[PDB]
Amino acid sequence: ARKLVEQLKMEANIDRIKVSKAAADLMAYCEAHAKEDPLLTPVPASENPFR
Amino acid sequence: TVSAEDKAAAERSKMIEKQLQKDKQVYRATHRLLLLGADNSGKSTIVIFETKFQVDKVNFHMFDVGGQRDERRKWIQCFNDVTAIIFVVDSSDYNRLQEALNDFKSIWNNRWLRTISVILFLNKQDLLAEKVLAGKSKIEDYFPEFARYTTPEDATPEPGEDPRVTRAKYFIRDEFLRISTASGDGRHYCYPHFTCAVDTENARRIFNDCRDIIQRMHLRQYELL
Amino acid sequence: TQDALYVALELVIAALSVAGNVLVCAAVGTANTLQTPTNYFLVSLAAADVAVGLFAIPFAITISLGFCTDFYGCLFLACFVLVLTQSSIFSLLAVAVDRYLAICVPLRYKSLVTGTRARGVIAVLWVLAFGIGLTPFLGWNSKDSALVKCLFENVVPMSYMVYFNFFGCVLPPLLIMLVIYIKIFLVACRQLQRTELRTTLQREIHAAKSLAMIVGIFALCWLPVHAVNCVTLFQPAQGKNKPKWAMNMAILLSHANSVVNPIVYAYRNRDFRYTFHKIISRY
Amino acid sequence: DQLRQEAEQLKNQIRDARKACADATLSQITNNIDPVGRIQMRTRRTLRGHLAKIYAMHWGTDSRLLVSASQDGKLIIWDSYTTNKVHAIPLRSSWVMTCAYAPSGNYVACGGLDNICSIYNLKTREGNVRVSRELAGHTGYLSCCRFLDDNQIVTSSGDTTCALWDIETGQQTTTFTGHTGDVMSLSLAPDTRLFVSGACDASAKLWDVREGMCRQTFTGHESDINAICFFPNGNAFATGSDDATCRLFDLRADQELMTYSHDNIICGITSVSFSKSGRLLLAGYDDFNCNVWDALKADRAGVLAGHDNRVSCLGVTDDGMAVATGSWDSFLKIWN
Ligand SMILES: CCNC(=O)[C@H]1O[C@@H](n2cnc3c(N)ncnc32)[C@H](O)[C@@H]1O
Repeated sequence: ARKLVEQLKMEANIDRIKVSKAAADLMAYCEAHAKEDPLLTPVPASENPFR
Repeated sequence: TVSAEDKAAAERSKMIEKQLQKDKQVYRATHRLLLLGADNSGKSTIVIFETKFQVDKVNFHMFDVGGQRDERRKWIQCFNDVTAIIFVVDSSDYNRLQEALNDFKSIWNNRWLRTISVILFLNKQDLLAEKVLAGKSKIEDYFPEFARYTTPEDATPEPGEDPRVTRAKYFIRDEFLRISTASGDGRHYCYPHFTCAVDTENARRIFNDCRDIIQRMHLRQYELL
Repeated sequence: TQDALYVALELVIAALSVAGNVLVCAAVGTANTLQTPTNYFLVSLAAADVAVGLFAIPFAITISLGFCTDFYGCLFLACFVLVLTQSSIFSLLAVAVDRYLAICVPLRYKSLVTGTRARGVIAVLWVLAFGIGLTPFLGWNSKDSALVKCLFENVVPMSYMVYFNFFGCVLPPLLIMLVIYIKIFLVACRQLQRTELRTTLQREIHAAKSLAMIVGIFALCWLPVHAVNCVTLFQPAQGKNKPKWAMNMAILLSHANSVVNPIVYAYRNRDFRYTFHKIISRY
Repeated sequence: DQLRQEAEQLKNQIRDARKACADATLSQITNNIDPVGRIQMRTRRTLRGHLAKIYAMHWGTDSRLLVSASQDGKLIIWDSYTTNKVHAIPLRSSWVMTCAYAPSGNYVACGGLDNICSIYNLKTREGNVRVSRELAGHTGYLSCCRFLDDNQIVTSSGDTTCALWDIETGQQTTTFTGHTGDVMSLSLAPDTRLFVSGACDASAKLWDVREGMCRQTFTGHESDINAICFFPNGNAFATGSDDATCRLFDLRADQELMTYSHDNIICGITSVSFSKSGRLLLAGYDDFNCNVWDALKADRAGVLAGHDNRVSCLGVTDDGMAVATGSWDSFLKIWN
């Protein structure tokens, strides 16, 4: 339809960033919260509410 | 270390469990059936979304889903434990018949319904009889292979009818049985019937063939069939 | 010589029975899919079999050895053996009737068999077995005839086993099982005649072979003991002089049922095989 | 036609623009991190009481209660600490496929094949759970509904459109109709500003709440899409398909980043979830077991094989202490 071609217009002008920066941000977020993830590093049984 | 709150919680849980036991008792002893058809098939007047009925002190549930569209492959995964699937097919319209056969193929070949039996209801036989008695029938035009067909010897025509109507009537059943015979054996079968609009014996037929399906499954479970 | 063979074979039978019958109970307990109303009768049968293999046999050699003790310290062992052996026959009848009910009454099977009714039936079966077994203590003994030599015939008379434990505790179950397993065969033959129209005969022979062994094993295992008892009771001329090991062979055949029950009833079903395969593969 | 030529030109423009921004592959830049290792999880509690197959499960904000729905037509509210049952709400339709728990903890939601979304109020005054509102605007079967606040809700159905509903007025405010097939998954951003949708067209789209316009689309799958979830940072999302693959997408790059798959897996994906740190991906499968994947290395970590039928649902608490798994055996399992 005449609206479908119009829709594709705003899907092309959005600025796009290199994948390297996104990967670096993802790595930083993953490594900045590693000590508060009980599943990855199990907590001692004293503080575990599922025993 | 149990306080009053824990005791109240335990009492509430016990009441809930008792109600659940009653619900399980009333639920596990009923049978479920799913009805399928197309528009103008007359699927709403064989006995609307749900229906309960009992025969010989045995319960039966009837389900119908019609708010969807032609594609149904997504919500058919839920109905993997139904006892049987009822299929209603019209026979008055010759043009809108081949399409119906296609709708029968997928149901017979769907991977989620590999162990589910199907009960066929060829509806509107009076209309077919009147149409074929009159001279405006053109069955050969809509189906080229009808010319060579002859009535099977195993057929049991009802006394007091034209031979032409019984020939045309069994012709339609032939192609519906052909699909069942081509694929699938030992897990599910078809049970043909000739249902009219005024017939009142449908419940007995469903009782009889559902009993056969259940008996066959139970015989197969002990590995002696 | 003969006694050594008898006791050794009894010990071997007890060991095999306990080893085979612990597995069925463990599998039923540890599997959620096998917690069905049908499997409760099977687990009751397995429990009766393992209890027999753990208690009845050693008591049997204790009785048959021929040592001296008090009169009432021997009847207790005899009655315990009788109770433990009768429970197995009652469980076999229960599983037979459960099997018949599903096939010959298909639509009303679910509404008639529930956990509550199955538990009640099992409790009644065990209570009736205990009641039948302990009847001699009520006064059906041989004290007036006769510190006391422990032989099975000295404590409990032959007027009890033939008339009460055979004519009212063994034969009617066999007749009921025969009727049930003939009717099921007829139903299966009709359903195959309808199906066909391999060959029909090659699938009829398989069903006949499968249904025949259940009754044949029971008939081979239980009849000879009571046949010998009837021979002893009725005609004394033949009964008085017979080889000793003839009675021992009957005892062995009667106690050999505990190792053949799980193979016929439990290991053949598909659900048990699937659960065993999954457990073996995982472990 | 001229219109199709313009569409082809625009599609090629989009393709080359996407190709231009590709800097480096993830494998070359992930080859220096320390591997997670082997993760072993054991079942702690098994919750029984359901009759039929179980189709949905949602946790709460306090990581204390959960809600379960089954084909028997009943909602159960549990307490995972002591395996109690706080409430059991009967339903009007036996067919249900959606559940939701309000962040404030006063409301629950349900929906199914009856084309109507039902809202139930929990903290009442008379002591009985009473239905508050019913929404009946869609024309297809609902697939998933998630709350935004105490007075707004978002729903997706088989009518190839998604909708936003305001509870008090009862009339929807904005509908999104860019899709061409059955939409059957959606997840919300942590800041409650955008949300993603996955359709039956092997495609996913990201929508804006107040704008009401599709802002960015992603494709690459070859079959149906069954589940989708949001990364904790709000800048990525992972999707699962019937091609037995999981695919990770970034929003700022408009491109694929990672693909998790193996040659020994043939069944389909039915549920996907993330962890608190974003280092772990949990995926339920069709072969009676779940799997754990490393989001930055594309390697297996462990198998949570403890079920006997399909594992339909999957959830992770806000604090990440436990993982809940439902199945078609009418059983729920809690792992830690
Ligand atoms: C329910 C019937 N049970 C028995 O016959 C058991 O009793 C024992 N038994 C019965 N009659 C005799 C006998 N005459 N001598 C030794 N044991 C016997 C057998 O070992 C059987 O296992």
